[PDB]
Amino acid sequence: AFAVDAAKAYKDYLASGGQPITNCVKMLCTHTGTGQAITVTPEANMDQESFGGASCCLYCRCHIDHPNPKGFCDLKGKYVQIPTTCANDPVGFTLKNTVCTVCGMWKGYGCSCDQL
Amino acid sequence: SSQAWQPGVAMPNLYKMQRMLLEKCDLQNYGDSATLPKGIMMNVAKYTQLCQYLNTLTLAVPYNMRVIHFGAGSDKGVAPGTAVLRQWLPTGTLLVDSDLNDFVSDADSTLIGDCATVHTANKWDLIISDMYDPKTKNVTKENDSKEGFFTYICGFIQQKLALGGSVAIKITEHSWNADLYKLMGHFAWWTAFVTNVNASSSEAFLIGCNYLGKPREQIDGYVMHANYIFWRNTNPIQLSSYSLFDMSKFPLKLRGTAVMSLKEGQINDMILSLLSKGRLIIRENNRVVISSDVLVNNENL
Ligand SMILES: Cn1c(=O)c2c(ncn2[C@@H]2CN(C(=O)[C@@H](N)CC(=O)O)C[C@@H](O)C[C@@]2(C)O)n(C)c1=O
Ligand SMILES: C[S@@+](CC[C@H](N)C(=O)[O-])C[C@H]1O[C@@H](n2cnc3c(N)ncnc32)[C@H](O)[C@@H]1O
Ligand SMILES: [Cl-]
Ligand SMILES: [Cl-]
Ligand SMILES: [Cl-]
Ligand SMILES: [Zn+2]
Ligand SMILES: [Zn+2]
Repeated sequence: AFAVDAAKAYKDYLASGGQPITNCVKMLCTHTGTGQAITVTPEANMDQESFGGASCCLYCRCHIDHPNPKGFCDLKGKYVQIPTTCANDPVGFTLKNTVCTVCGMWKGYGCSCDQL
Repeated sequence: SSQAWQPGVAMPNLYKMQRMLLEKCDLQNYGDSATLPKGIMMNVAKYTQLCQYLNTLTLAVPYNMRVIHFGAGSDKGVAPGTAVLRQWLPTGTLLVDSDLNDFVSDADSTLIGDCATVHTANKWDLIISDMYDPKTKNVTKENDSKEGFFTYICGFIQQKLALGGSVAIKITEHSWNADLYKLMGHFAWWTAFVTNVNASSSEAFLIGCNYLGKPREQIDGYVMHANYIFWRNTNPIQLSSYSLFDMSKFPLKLRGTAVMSLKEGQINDMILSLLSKGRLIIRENNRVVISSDVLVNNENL
């Protein structure tokens, strides 16, 4: 019944003033892309930065199993678009946020499916 | 002049044709650094300009392309170069990378250990190596052709590089190998490319374009490295990050290059001509299987 909870550990470490994980691999791109959250190639728009996925995954970076029962990683081998204002902590951002399964945008950072 | 707006500078042909003696490398702008875009690593910028230059050559780009990347780990535990290669290569390209120490990567498969422990059943369309030991930067000792991972790379090319494939191998003043220069003569074209972001370094990427599996021209590797250092010594390259800001044409073009299985007897001049133009790859198209040799030891008592 014991499983280490790294997501909660990083969240608390952040709340208590810890330096976010560094050396997330930021890509050069046009910044005229679709803006979607996780893509097979950099897709940052004017308000985002594109990163290599594995370097932004808490589980990859910490050498710990992925919460997926299959161990599969949502980020490895892909590229994650981070809002420029949050690019100081890509790992924290991808951890705390969710991708809209309809439009592929970050919930609350581009997803307008719930607007009327 | 306009060199500052290119991704880098390639060794001009006339310098390849000289018979220089090896001298110490003395770069005018040693120690200077280019101004990278905000928050961009040197290695992202370096690999980006490498790929931008590779876009100007006649690379074979088949469906289900196979690329292997040696020396892919940084001291930061991540793989910046691999991330650029995967961005550059067409989506779906099989990308394997390797390094001595553990690192997290976006490659489809990653092998940890000395490159001599890496084995693959299949052949490859593109080999990238950034392998380097900084303890070769000893100026107080003579600068001879190095072996180590260069011996592996030379054999890996001759054994596991598909005809028509290409390579880009990192060298420096002291990190070089004569047989690798000689192997450049087994491609339809070759050069030593210096990225504009790292122009203050004796680093270059030895690029072999379209592998032919036989000597097209005879190259003395000791002379050619001396030729390279002479070029570097007499041609200051202006550090520049200009090309990093235009990525609109960055993706490698999926040329759909044809892949055939052929036998040494069937390689005629029509074939060799197609290979030389980046229009043909020769290898089997089976599944890609790799492995890392593991030494077993019991240290108890
Ligand atoms: C190890 N190594 C070097 O040392 C080196 C070098 N190119 C030039 N040099 C230094 C430069 N130099 C310095 O003082 C530097 N701090 C910066 C500067 O002034 O260029 C003094 C100068 O007399 C010449 C030389 C050779 O000594 N390359 C490629 C290299 O690999
Ligand atoms: C500076 S690093 C590569 C940087 C990396 N390409 C990047 O984009 O950040 C040079 C690498 O060469 C690797 N390497 C060097 N010699 C090797 C050898 N014989 N076998 C396996 N790996 C080697 C080193 O471990 C080292 O990690
Ligand atoms: Cl970490
Ligand atoms: Cl020669
Ligand atoms: Cl063959
Ligand atoms: Zn992961
Ligand atoms: Zn949505």
